[PDB]
Amino acid sequence: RYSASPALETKCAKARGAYLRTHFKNSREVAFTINGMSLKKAFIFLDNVKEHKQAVPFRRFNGQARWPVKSVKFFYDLLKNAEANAEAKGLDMDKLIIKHVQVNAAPKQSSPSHIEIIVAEEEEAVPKAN
Amino acid sequence: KYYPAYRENVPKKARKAVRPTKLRASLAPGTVCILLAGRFRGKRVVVLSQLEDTLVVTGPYKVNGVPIRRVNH
Amino acid sequence: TVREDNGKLYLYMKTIERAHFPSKLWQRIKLSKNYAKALEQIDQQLLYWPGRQIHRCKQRLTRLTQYLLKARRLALKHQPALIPIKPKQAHREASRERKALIAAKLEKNIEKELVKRLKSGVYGDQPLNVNEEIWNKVLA
Amino acid sequence: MKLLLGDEIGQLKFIEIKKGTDTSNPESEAPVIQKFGELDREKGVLFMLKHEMNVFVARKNGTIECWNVNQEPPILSSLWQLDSSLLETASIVSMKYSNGWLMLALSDGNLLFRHIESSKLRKLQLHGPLSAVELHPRIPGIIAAGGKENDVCLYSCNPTCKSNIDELELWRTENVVKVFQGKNVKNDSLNLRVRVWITGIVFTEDIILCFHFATITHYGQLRFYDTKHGRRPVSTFDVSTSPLSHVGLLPSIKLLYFADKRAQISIFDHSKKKVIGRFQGVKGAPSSIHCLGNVVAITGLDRNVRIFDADRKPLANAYIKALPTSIIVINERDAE
Amino acid sequence: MKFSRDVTSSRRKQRKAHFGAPSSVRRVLMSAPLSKELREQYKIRSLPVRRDDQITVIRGSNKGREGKITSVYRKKFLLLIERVTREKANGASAPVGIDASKVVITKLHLDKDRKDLIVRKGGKV
Amino acid sequence: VNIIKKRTKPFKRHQSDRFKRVGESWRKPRGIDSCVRRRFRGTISMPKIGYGNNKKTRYCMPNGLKAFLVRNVSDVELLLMHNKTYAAEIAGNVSARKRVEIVEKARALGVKVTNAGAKVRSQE
Amino acid sequence: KIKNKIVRQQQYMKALHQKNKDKLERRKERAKEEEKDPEKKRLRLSENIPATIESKRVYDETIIEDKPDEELQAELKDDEFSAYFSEERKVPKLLVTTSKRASRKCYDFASELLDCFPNAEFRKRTGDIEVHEIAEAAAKRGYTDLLVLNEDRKKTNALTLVHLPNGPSFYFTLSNLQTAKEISNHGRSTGHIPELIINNFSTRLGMTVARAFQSLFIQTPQIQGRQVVTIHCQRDFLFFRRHRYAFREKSNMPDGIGTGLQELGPRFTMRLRMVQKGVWDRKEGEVFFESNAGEESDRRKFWL
RNA sequence: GUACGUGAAAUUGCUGAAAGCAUUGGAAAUCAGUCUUACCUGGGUGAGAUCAGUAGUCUCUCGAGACUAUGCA
RNA sequence: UUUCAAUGGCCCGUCCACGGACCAAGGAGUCUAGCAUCUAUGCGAGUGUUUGGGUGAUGAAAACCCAUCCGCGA
RNA sequence: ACCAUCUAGUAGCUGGUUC
RNA sequence: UUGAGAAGCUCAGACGAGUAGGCAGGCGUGGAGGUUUGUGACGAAGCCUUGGGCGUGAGCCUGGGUCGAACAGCCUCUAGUGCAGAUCUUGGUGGAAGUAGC
RNA sequence: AAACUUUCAGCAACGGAUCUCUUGGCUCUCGCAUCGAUGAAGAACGCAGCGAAAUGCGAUACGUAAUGUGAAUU
Repeated sequence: RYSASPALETKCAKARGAYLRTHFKNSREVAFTINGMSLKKAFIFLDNVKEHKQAVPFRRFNGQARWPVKSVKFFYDLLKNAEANAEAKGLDMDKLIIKHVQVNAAPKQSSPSHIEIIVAEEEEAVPKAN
Repeated sequence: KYYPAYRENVPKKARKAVRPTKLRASLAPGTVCILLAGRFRGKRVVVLSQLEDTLVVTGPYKVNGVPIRRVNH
Repeated sequence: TVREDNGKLYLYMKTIERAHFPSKLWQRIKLSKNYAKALEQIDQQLLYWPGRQIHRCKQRLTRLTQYLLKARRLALKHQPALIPIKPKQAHREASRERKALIAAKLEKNIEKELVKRLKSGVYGDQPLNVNEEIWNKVLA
Repeated sequence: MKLLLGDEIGQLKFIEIKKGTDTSNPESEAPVIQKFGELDREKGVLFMLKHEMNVFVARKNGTIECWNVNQEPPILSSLWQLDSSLLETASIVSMKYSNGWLMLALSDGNLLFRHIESSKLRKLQLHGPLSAVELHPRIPGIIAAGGKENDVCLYSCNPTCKSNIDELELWRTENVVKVFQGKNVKNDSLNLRVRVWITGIVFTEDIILCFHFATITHYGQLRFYDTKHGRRPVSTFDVSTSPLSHVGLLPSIKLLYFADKRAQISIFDHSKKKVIGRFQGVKGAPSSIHCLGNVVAITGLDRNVRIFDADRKPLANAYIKALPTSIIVINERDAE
Repeated sequence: MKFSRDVTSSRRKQRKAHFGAPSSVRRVLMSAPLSKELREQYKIRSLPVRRDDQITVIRGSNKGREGKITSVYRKKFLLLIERVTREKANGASAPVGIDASKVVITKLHLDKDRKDLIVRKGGKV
Repeated sequence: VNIIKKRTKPFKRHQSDRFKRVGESWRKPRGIDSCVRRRFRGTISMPKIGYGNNKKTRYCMPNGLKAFLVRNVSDVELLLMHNKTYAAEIAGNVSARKRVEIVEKARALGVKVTNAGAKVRSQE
Repeated sequence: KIKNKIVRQQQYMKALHQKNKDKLERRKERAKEEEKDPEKKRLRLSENIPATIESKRVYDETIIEDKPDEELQAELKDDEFSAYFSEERKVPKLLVTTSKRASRKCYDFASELLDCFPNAEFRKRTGDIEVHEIAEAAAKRGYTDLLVLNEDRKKTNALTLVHLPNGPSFYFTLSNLQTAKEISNHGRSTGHIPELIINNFSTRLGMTVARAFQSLFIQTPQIQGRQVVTIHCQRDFLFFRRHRYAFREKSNMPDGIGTGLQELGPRFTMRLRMVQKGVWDRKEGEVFFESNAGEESDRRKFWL
């Protein structure tokens, strides 16, 4: 099961990767950075980090900013998968917001990580008829 | 259903007889007493009679609007 | 002893002289539905017995009578059925629901039906809910 | 198996279903159905007597009809009417045939008898609320009536039995006298008087004068009687918790069946004093059960017709769209 | 109660002997009752199953089914019956096996050896 | 008599909070330098016999009755003469078939059941 | 079959890797020959439709065709619910009641049900009155449908409704009962009459239930309030939702117009356990439909 | 769902809320259980049974239980 | 339950030092022969069948029975 | 030098010894 | 007056630190015999739980969640029976640390 | 305020405890007596099934003959 359900099924898409050969600590900081963004902005941010434009800040494992290429490569593909899952699910692509991106450790085989991403549509409030 | 079904620990005969209540000296009938508790707190009320435990008191209804009521001494 | 059988109370007596015959060990008498007569029957059948043994039989008759009384009064009253909970059916039902809710697509179903309702114009000529700008695309 | 059935909308469907028909299976062929009759809910079918080949059909407004089924589709051979004054408060509760006489018992106790040929109509008054009334198959002129808070009584029109009595003198108001009256059983363990609400009556002397009948009550109790032995039931069985709907006989196995309002139809073995098997695969309360030979037709609130044999082997099954109210078996043998 | 110290009541030995039984022993372990009519006309209670025997499934999800035993899967102690199969996800009809004791033989495939077995086992063809 | 409890808190083991390997069941402190065994100030208490409750109201639930674990219908019929003194409790391993039969019987007997709403639903 | 755990895990790993390789090779060569020749691309896409439970639903003849049927409409024009669907247009009057001695949790949900229905009353169940006695009492008091919310152990688990005076009575078991507080991005309802939408009630038994739910709501919704109550039947699970809708632009939508939903609550699910013909008597009710649990194990077999 | 029965703790991530060992209470969150329907007394109406200025059957040891009739004072 | 407040509160075992990163599982007065006391049991100027023999048809390594000795006591 | 038994080699001693 | 589990019930008075050491009564685990007309696929055992209860305590009972095949009370028998530590044995996992470093 | 730090709860990991099982071990008893120059024990090499880090077999290579069951093997 996915850890969090921050939306409804008709208005969300998920993509995940298990036992990914990367580093758990670097992935956690990248995941913390892109959490809460929009799919269009996150794609721009990950490409910027790749082409030495912006650096991923380190908050818990600072020992500051850096440009982890392996971590962003995994998150770029996972978000592309989640975007594609939104196409097949008939979702709109303008309100797509990364609602819950989480990174968990994997069986030591190194420090592999499990990554899950859930992208939802921007919740809106309709005007009250009064 | 009348023959007891249980141990029926009958209470030992208590020796607490009921005697008339000795009220205060200053609670004579006809005196004006200030009500301290209840909906009519702070009202000044004329005492009519001294009941077994309370005082049957009432404010003249055309004066303060306190009907005939009991109040603890 | 006093014990119930088919809504009727009986007094069971055993004596030492029938100790080795389990079939004939206990004799039985039927106590009246009249409480006072039933108490009189226990005194009459148990006379010159120890007093605490007569005390205990009459206590059981009282407690059995009240048991019969509440048994009848619960029968008259309407009680809800106490229907058991089955773990496997409940688990299966929770699983199907979760999948049926996903497969229902409630938000899409509401929206597609609601829009096609607007296209058919089930509401007024210009429905109050839809604003002017959106309704322009309805005709177009 | 040729059968026909009536709905609550008053329509009559003649079904030419053959063995093995089962609508729930796509590969099975649907039964051949032709429909006729009124399409008004106010004229719904209630009872479906079988006067040998001829069939008598009741209606909610009392518009009794008579259809001969030798012709396909059956035509309205005869039509009879009942006075509207008898339907203001009462309701038709049974209809049985006995030696050229048609019975139209009302709920309040009115007993309407119409002769087939002479068209003579006689009214009989009885006791209070009626819920089940039956007519002796062998002995002419015997009526068994019962209803809520009304024990079973046997109104024997003739004092003796003989073998035959002329039809005109039967059913006279001044000649009927009750020769038996059921006595309520003793109170239960809780000393609660056992309530009486008769719902079905059957005469079981052929499978067991000398009246030997069995009744079923609203409290799920199947009571057998033997007037020689005594007024109280000879035996009583709590065969169900739900009110028992109706009771009958199975000629093939020489046994008895009953149904209750929770879609339970079972056959009762008086020989062993127990219920021996059940008619599986029935949903919804069975509206009416008809038996003829080695077949039994059950129709119910599942809007289906279930055809079993006397051995509770499901032979055929079909869907009939509208809500039924009665069934009747015409041809026991297969279509071919 | 067994009285013979030649036979074992050890569960470990009974379970080992059952599952490590050879294919000739498994031939007897897969035995099915005959129907009432065959039981009352061949005077034999039960026979080892065979290919091409007409059986009726008596217990399980496939209760009431009939068919001929296409094959006997002696390794898994399972029977395979005509048309008693299960549809896979792709549309294939993968057969489902049933225990030989959970069916009943309603028509025997009578070879000459069965008839000799019948007469030997107190039977009358 | 009212059901008076001298103490309501559990007698936690010393340093059961410091360590997950150390359980919270009481163990007397066997140490010879133990400050808490020495009953200093603020040190957590130790089970003494003085906390023992009144012999008249020992084993009594707050409603004055005593729990009597029951496994079937025959058990609740033993409490016929002690319904003001005992309360039936259905065991955790009794099924929902029997639980209904236990509860219905005990209702006529005038016996309180501490867990009569378990494993069941209401239909009314 | 390999009773050595490690070897059978290595044997599966080799089997899995080869299975993945040759399925990829088959997929790759098919992709190359489909992009080269579209005449087989949509040719495959038109037959290789993924299967789903609804498409593989077991056949039942009780499913009514979309075309009108005279016989069904003959039976539906003079039945119990006819006074709601005829020219009389009798305004429904609901009575809401809980089981005996309910808690605040029952009322915190009964209030939400009261919000869902204008002109619907709520009499707290008191004393020794019974559902067959409230029905008679509410029948003479002008009510036309009585809902009884059954709770035990501080949870509302069931809901029986009876159509007054003798109309069919339905028994539901509620599940996943969520209040407006428990719903994220909720709203506050207004006094406007909601608009009911019902989906996927194909079977004839479905229409009996659908008419029963339709008869609860006023036949003229106040569209200006744009409140919609949804009753959806999926795999026999009936979902009850209430929403506020506002039309706006939607590029993904077919006509470019789509609505935004804001949930109002309450949110719950039902399962139809019993249908009785008449006033609900649990012991002596004439069973129209009983839900057999052992027959519902077929995930492809539905009665609603 | 083969990294496959159950799946504990240490441990890690995310979300939510709060804050920056014992005693006693506050606030917040939660929870336990909680009763009305019965007792007595009077009458009316019917019911029956352990009642009959009543007849039989079976099992035990005159009468003790179980019954089947018939009556309802 | 969490938290706050007022009050108290110096890390545990071991013999200053020595052990302690955490958690789970495993982990230490045991069996046997001899002796002595005490208690219970059976019998008692006796006492102890089980080396062995008889016997045991439901399990037969049991239970039951006992010839000739022999021990300890007198 | 290594390897396998003897070996549970030699204890006034060290550390530990469970509701 | 019913209050004999005479091993029961009942009256009274005094007393209460505790290492070594002595005495007594209890709680728990694996297996044995007997017993509970014992529990169990309408869910055994286990595990989780800011749910409740009992006992001074060792501990026991229970609601809910999870689970899926066996289990327990009582009377005796028996023992490879109870852990916080032995720089204990085995396995697992941390902070050090994304540090030293390549 | 927020991050950060801590605590609690929920979910997701991690780990493989517990519980249940068990074609295994361990222990006791009983019955019997049979390797090799007529080439043993062991070792190597082949054969076909295959998963072989297993097994069977020997150029007649999962064995051939004869016997038995009687119709597979997967």
